[PDB]
Amino acid sequence: GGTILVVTGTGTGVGKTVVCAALASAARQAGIDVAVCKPVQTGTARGDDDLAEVGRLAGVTQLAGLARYPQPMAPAAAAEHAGMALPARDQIVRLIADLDRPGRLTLVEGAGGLLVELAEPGVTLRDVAVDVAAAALVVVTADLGTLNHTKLTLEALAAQQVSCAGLVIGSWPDPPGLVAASNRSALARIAMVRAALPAGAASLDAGDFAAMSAAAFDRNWVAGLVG
Amino acid sequence: GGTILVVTGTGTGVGKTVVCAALASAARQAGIDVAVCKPVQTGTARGDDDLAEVGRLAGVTQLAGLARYPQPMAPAAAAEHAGMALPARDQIVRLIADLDRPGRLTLVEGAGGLLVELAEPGVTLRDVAVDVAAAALVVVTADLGTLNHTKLTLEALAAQQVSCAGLVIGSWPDPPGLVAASNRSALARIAMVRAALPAGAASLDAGDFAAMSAAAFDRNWVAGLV
Ligand SMILES: Nc1ccn([C@H]2C[C@H](O)[C@@H](CO)O2)c(=O)n1
Ligand SMILES: Nc1ccn([C@H]2C[C@H](O)[C@@H](CO)O2)c(=O)n1
Repeated sequence: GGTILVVTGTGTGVGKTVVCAALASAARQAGIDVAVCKPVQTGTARGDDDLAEVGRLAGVTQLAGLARYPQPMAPAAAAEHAGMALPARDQIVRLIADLDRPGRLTLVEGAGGLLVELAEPGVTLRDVAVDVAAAALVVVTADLGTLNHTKLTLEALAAQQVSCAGLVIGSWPDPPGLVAASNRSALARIAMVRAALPAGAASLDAGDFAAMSAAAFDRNWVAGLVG
Repeated sequence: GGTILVVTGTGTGVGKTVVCAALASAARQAGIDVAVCKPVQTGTARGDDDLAEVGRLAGVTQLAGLARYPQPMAPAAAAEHAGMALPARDQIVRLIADLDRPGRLTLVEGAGGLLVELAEPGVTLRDVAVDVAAAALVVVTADLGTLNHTKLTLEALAAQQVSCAGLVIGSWPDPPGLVAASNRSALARIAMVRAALPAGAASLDAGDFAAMSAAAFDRNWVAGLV
């Protein structure tokens, strides 16, 4: 098959959706075919739709969803509130496998955190990554407390032998404060920092976003993602 | 000896120092001798030297610390920026052991989160918890993302066989809201929820904070700590 990458965050609201789009844009521009998969989407009643956002910002059209829940809560609670159930583990793995093919980069966007329950019982994005032999791209902040959260996530990945594809600082302030710069240097000693996306990237139009995305990642790294 | 109990958070700003104070205040009202050790703290020239806050709210007098950095950063970064190394694993552990005595609950308050580098090289509060044979009490939010962070912390505790003495919701909002109501229930399915402390408790005077604290914890669990 191709290259499957799960995109997860140290926490909720760290810019993970925008990272998926930036990476998708950079990969499309290197001539890589990109599919983006969101197995579990919550907060639809509030208008949350990360697949749609990825399409808006990066012009990706191969966008695969599965479970959508109205309330902006953790999937287990959002499902319970709507009188629905969570998807089965193999339903998630099947959705990803249908997209996977040679020369394609498939991004699997988690639902707010590596150990959030996506399927019963206690099945997480980490178990999914094991099933489909995916590495994990970890989206992080530059603020106080990021080093603990990142190290917590990276330890959890290694515990099931899920390779870490690297870190992305989801939102990098201009200008960088004293705390941010120090945290960035510390983040780079823990794992590779593939990119630090400028804040407000979600406001750029299709041209500026594509340009932002192209400059943000190392070309050699993106091209090296799929044969 | 007595009971050594580390108090760690899932992040910064979750109410951990207020929780340390509340447990101390509850344990004091149960007739238990309490010491609070915060080996390293940061962001002092910014907001509160945390040992003093525990004294103010809880009246603890055995307050032990080794290092204070003014920058609001994790210890390693604050010490890097200061040009002044962290304490050593040995002094942190010896400091704590020398506080430990029968009939005494010694609370050890981490700086930030469990895997924050506390003493060089790369010694974390998790390491310290092993060397002093202490269980870990985990302070968590009720907000979105607490289940991820709690599960991650409990996994990091178990990976070095550090027992978990339960969870405290550091700040319980009013009114709760849908997520917080849900997370409180979900948290109880991962571990024992020892207490949920009302938001704004840091502003209480000593008598009100002591009343809150006695009501917040189960008397039987507190008394059983020692
Ligand atoms: N580089 C970034 C990262 C995030 N965001 C926005 C998008 C979301 O609305 C919120 C994080 O979820 O912040 C942005 O504009 N630019
Ligand atoms: N139950 C609580 C927990 C925390 N805080 C305060 C203490 C700190 O000032 C801030 C949390 O970092 O909020 C509070 O007032 N009541």
